[PDB]
Amino acid sequence: EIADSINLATLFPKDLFREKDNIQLRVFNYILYGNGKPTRGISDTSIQL
Amino acid sequence: KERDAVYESLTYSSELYVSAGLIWKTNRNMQEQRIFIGNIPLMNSLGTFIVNGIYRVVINQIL
Repeated sequence: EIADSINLATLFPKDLFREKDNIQLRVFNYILYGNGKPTRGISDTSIQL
Repeated sequence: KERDAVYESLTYSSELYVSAGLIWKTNRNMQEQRIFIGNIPLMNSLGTFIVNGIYRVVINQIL
């Protein structure tokens, strides 16, 4: 299960007030491999999924 | 040298090198090498080129 809660309070101090901004950050979840596609493991290297 | 390109009927030219990356998503390996695109003829200070030993000049066109 991919957590829809990625810990990024590590980014900003979460101010008491936040003004409306044209900019807006986004968290995008990314499944690195296609559906049914093989994930090949090279020796001594871990596979990120 | 320029006198060599004339004696041997060669072309006075320079080698264009670029780095190229080739990603194979089958193995996710990105391989980068210095690729040799080809030769670019060089111009002498007198504005002349040496192609196959022949002195050549590119004239100006008005359009």
